[PDB]
Amino acid sequence: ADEERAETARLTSFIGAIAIGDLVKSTLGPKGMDKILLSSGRDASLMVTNDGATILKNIGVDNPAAKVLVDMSRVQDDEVGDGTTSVTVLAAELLREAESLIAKKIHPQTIIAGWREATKAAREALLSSAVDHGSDEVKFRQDLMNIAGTTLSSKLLTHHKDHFTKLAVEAVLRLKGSGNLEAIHIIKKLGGSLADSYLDEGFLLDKKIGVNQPKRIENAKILIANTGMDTDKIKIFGSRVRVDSTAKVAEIEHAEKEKMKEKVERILKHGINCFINRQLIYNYPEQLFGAAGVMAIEHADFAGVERLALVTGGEIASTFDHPELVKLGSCKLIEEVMIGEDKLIHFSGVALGEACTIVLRGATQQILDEAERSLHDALCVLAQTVKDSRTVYGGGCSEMLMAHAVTQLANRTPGKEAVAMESYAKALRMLPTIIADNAGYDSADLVAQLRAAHSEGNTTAGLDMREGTIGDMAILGITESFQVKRQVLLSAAEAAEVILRVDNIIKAA
Amino acid sequence: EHPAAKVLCELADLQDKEVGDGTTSVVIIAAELLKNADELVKQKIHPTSVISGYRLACKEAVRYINE
Amino acid sequence: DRDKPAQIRFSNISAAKAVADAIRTSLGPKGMDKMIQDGKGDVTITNDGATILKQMQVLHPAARMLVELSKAQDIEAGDGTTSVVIIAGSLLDSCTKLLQKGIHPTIISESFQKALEKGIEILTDMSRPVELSDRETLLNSATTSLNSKVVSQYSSLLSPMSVNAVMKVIDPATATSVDLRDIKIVKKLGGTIDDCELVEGLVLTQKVSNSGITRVEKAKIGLIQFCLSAPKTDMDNQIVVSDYAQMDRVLREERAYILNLVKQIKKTGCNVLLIQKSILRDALSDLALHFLNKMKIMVIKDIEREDIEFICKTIGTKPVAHIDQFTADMLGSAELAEEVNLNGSGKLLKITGCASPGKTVTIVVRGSNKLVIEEAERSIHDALCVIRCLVKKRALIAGGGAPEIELALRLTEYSRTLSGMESYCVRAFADAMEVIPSTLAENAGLNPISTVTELRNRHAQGEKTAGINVRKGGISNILEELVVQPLLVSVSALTLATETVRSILKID
Amino acid sequence: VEKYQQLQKDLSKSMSGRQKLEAQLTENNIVKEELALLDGSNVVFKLLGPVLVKQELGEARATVGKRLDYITAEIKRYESQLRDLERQSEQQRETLAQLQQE
Amino acid sequence: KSRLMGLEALKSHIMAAKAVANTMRTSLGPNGLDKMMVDKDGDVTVTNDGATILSMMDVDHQIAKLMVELSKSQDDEIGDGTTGVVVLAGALLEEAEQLLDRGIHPIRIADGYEQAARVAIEHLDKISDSVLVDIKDTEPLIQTAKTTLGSKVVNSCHRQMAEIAVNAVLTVADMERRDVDFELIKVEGKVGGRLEDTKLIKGVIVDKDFSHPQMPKKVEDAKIAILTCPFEPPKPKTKHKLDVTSVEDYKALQKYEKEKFEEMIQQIKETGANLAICQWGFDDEANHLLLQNNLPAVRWVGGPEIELIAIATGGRIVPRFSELTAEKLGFAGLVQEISFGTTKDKMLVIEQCKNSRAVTIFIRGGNKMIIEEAKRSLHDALCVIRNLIRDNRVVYGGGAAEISCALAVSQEADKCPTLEQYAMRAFADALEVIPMALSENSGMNPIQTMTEVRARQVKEMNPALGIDCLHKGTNDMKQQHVIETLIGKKQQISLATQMVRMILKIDDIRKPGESEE
Repeated sequence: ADEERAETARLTSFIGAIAIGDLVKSTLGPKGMDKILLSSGRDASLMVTNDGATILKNIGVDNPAAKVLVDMSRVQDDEVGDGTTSVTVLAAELLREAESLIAKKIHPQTIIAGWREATKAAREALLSSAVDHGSDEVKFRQDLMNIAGTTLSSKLLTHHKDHFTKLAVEAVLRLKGSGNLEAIHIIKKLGGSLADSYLDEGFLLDKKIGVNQPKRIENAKILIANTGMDTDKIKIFGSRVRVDSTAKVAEIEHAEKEKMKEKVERILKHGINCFINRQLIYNYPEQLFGAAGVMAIEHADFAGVERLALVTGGEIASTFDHPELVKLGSCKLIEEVMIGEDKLIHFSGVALGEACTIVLRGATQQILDEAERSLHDALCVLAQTVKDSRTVYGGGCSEMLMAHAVTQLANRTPGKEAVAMESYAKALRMLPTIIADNAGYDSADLVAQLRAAHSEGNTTAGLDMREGTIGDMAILGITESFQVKRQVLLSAAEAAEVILRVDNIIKAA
Repeated sequence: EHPAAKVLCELADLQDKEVGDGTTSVVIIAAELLKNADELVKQKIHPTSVISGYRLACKEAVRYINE
Repeated sequence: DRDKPAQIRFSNISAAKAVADAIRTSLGPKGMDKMIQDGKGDVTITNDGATILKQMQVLHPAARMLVELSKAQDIEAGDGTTSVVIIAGSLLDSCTKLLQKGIHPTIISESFQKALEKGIEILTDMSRPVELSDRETLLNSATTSLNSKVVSQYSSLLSPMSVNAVMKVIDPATATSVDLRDIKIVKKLGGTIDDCELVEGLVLTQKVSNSGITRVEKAKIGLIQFCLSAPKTDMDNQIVVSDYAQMDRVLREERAYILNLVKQIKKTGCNVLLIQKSILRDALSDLALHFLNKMKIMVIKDIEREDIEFICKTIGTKPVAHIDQFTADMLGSAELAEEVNLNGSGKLLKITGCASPGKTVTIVVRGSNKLVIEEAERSIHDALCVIRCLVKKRALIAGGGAPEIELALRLTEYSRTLSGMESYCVRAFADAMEVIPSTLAENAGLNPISTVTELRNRHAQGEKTAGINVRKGGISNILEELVVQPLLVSVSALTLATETVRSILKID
Repeated sequence: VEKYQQLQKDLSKSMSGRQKLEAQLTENNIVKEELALLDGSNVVFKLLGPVLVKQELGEARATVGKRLDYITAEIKRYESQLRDLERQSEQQRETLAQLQQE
Repeated sequence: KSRLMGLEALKSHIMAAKAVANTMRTSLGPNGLDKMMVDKDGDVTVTNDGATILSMMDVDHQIAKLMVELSKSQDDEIGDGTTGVVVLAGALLEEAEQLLDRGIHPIRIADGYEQAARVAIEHLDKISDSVLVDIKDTEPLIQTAKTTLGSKVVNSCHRQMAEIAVNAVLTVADMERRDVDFELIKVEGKVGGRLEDTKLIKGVIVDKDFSHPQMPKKVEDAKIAILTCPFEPPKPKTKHKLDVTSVEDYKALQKYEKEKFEEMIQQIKETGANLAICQWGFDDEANHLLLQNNLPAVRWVGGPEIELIAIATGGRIVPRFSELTAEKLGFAGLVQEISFGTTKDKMLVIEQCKNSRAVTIFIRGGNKMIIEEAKRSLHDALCVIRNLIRDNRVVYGGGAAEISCALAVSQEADKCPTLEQYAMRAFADALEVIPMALSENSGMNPIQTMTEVRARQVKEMNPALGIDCLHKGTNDMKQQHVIETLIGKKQQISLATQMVRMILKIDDIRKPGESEE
């Protein structure tokens, strides 16, 4: 094993995390300059990303922070939604500050308390920059629209996003103070067009039932049941495989046939015209379901059936142990409808009002696959922002601000603590550098201009890399949710000082 | 040793399939040709600009060999 | 720093740019073929950059993009794929300049598809629209484009066949994009190029029938996506392998099942049955098929499941894994189903009349030999492409690199009028135009720097009063010798390199 | 040891009657010739199992397309049982011999 | 055969004595920095003490090899001080180098180290308090139960484990006659709830086998019926074929289960509980059908666990179902199925007030990473009170005691002199390094820190003050609430002095050619 003290660890801790922190800020924001993804060991295969979560996987890394911060990268990604690459280099924004400090000989203990406590001067500035948006329906629509596109904007599909954006916020529009991702039904399906995507108000089983079993049920009674008709789930009345003699092939098959026809009558017993089966509906029962006008849906949407049951107001039959007791899903109309290239059975008027079903229509799966992953992050931040209806002033507006307040705190405390809090606040002003650097404009001027803005303080304005020039944060549209920009601040603030925490590294490879 | 030498053997072999006469010549002629114009091609002259006045002279020479 | 990427970019720049020149040697037919050794260690002689891209290649990433540079233009217009490589290194030069000028590759990028939108207009300003609704206009024009190209002999014969097969896949007066999608190009080994023929229901590979009717009219076209073989419990057979006695009773089982499904086939019924390969199947029992054509169904066996997908869409015989999926429903109704063994060799089931989506157009390719077959294949495709060039992009423009000579000087001033730090960009942007006819002027032979200087004035004067004119290869009206191209081959070439550069500029 | 030829027997077993089928294969192609040239002149019974049954012509015909399923089925299945038994036979040879010798 | 010079070896000794001693010096305490372990698997791991990192670190030199050997004992008994001896080893040793580099025998001064040990040990024997008591120690427990749970997994100190861990000890402390073992108490890591979800159990908790909840979940009495054998028809936790002759015989099959439910229920109950751990796992059917019939049984159980519950009860397992006995069933003052985790089935809580030789703290965690780091955390405070219950004596140390014990020994050097004088001098400076070496790990000048209390030691000796291990503005021991069982530091005194002696062992520096080969 290789004992790696601070001397060895730091340099190694930097070289990956710093220079990989480069790669993530290398592709950062709209002007974020792509990296050719080096497919290593497999072909050359050239991939081009604005997303570092890609970079995490492609080339394997032994750099421990770069190894660890893959998780830091995805944590904000996985959870906070957008902010993947934001939290990544944020720690790289720090270690580089920590570079000259440990090069100043500074203790991590000396650094940690400073940056760690300076976090709250950034927090409470952020917490002050927290500005409640969604408090008004127009604001809510605006805040929905402000946050939704911003999420997917630098997630490397903006193109027909504008169509999915509205439908997505149109869906989270109905969540109305309680974010529910099961209320909205997510249909991600290759077909239709770039935008053929439709938001069904209701639940949607994309199944094609044709006219063989009812495609149209008014007063729709959705029976949510797990019933197996061959696997024969419990409340199973048959008798299993046995041979006492040469004629025993007869007894066993007549055992399951009754039960199916009997279980059918149990499904006829509820009075439903819709039998939603998470499992198989065999020929005999599906004939007997079509005999009663019962819609027979076998192996329905597996995350959908409960989402169905939730939004359509039903309950599971619990492995079909209920001859009655199961509660029935009720939507206004069940109709099989063609959306895209498939016949999708749209349950409209489901018992839940926040409920929607979004369809995602790509031209190719390469168009389909990327957006929903990126779109998932918006609805998260939306659901996050549905819970705290907010933004904070981006493009450096809160950064330079939070930095200022910390630069203040770096000017207020300043023991060995704010010897660090200095370096802390500067990283807060470094991302505002990076974005103009992504664009290739003057970070020196604009930042120190936005510092000249935020020295006096400017809560209304930030540096627009789209424009190339300083710009409003009123929600000028570049103002981003308090949800992400607090948590992006969260995670990497940890990791840097935590990277400081291991001086001792013992590598047994 | 070359596709260049290759195709020329084929060219004489082409010529040979017509007649074994001129085979050694058309080769010997081709060397002469390439050595003629390559200089010009080396010099200021385009490989396209040259062979014009060659091929069209190949029209001319035959027009005498015709007359 | 992104310098290391810039270096990388510069290195990608370093790679890609010298590569574009190799095609600049092959730019135009006046441009010269390029001998290529391959893994065979043998010469390969083509004026075709697209293959020279593909055939022997370096997998360097910048080089990796440049095949799709043409390969898009390969699939975009089907044509002009040299030019799209010849447009590449022209900005790639200018882009490094800006990089050498220190211009930020975003700003470099940002300046371009911006200014590309400008150029195409002025480019389109040069252009002359023709009539896409008129078959003969295009039959005159794409022909003139074929006349502007090398392949004529069959293309002359095949221009009507192309343009008609096109005109048959031309519903619109716009003539839409004329997808080669709806077109099925079929070859038949016998016949001649005269025996290449446009067929309005799909010419199908072979035919397969045991007792099955040789030609069934009004053909209900079945498809088998289901296994005709009895289930495989041991090797292929419904038997299990132990003894002779127990298997023969379940040999009886393999019997009836394969027949019943087969019986079920004709019981929901079909006049013709599409059958993919039995490898495109798990297995298909022939004793079933022996009885299936014994049910007197016309059938084909062993067809591409991908051509099936063509067959499914064009003649409306939809994928069928089930007896139930046989009714008439997924069955295309083929007015005349017959295979033609005639005109020398080959046999191909020829649907004559059908119930078909769109206007289903397949063209037989027959030729004096395989090679004669092979030669007319581009002939149509060439025509078909310059068609799907011009029908897709309406305005026609002359070739010969003149519009580049025309567009540069203007975009240089437009750059200046645009001004801004990006002017230099759009200047250098504008400065990539003459390069194509420049090398092209050498490709015919000239001094472009002498010649292009003058057309540039000619193209300052009449905007085209002249142009590099392929036979002349020099100053004269290219509209006068009619060296012509749809804007598509031009326009489709623009976005690719720029974007791909716009890509590599942001690309680290 | 016992495990050697247990597998080679049923190997040799289904080997030969399979090859008997090869004679019958020609016959199963010839029975497609013989019955198809029988229009109902001579009474066609299937001989299929021990009951010899008054039969019809399609019953005669469809049967021999199904009788070829003998040569089809029995031949194929064994090429499994060939190596299915052969390998486990070959496997067990060196194992138990080296033991009893060692 | 390659024989080297002991000097040369003493180099390789001291060359090994550094990084390991160093490893702690910026890692000492929370003011110390984390210790990372990356594996032969390349697995990033943040580590602690010596023994965690020392065993993970692959030992190379004889010292490194001897380190883990010596190092285990301090965490065994005391739970803490493991990080110190390694610092302490080199510190004195690397001067003993310098002393031998003066041309000093290792022979002569090391006695003085063994001898200055005792006088520092005795100086230590002055320090702080000789006493803790059941209610008293709890706050010094709370002190360390702060810093132990105020260190690794959280710095929050949930008073949960803080006073849960001591109770298991306090429960088994008196049991052993003022002794305890950490089998005799146990940290039960199982997740399903966070760190804030924990437990103390007087016995085992196992997640109670249920093949269906509606088939009644029944726990009762106080008692478990411990069985290697069935409480419902057996099965060796593997596949079993269940066949019946006719259509009806499937019904008679359950009767056999149903009867041998009660047949075993009525058999195993009369001998105590109804609750019978059955090492045999069964198919879904009879399990829930017995859960149905009556009185759930636990199936699919670790052979250790049916053994664990038995030895926890101090009685046996019933090996054979034909057999049975009450001792071979459970001695448990409580058995209750209790909801286990937020994520999964009710655990069966066997808390034994009938007979329990083991009383086990249980811990949920939001991750394994944290529940293990807390599992990693606890044993320390668990072990310090193990010292306490035997000897309740603690010493304020970590900047009170080192420079304290060093000062007298510094003075003892001049009282004693010759070989012991530079022993006891150098013996002392090593101690004073640790508090110094904390300001090393901390943000403060290690010199002036040691200087600081050095002034304070001149002021007051064995102070309730000390350095700041928490890096508080106040430099205390009492109000740092930093302290160690005077067992531990002395025990910690022994080890490095032991080892810096063990490097001296006898003579032989020759090898066959193989010493580290």
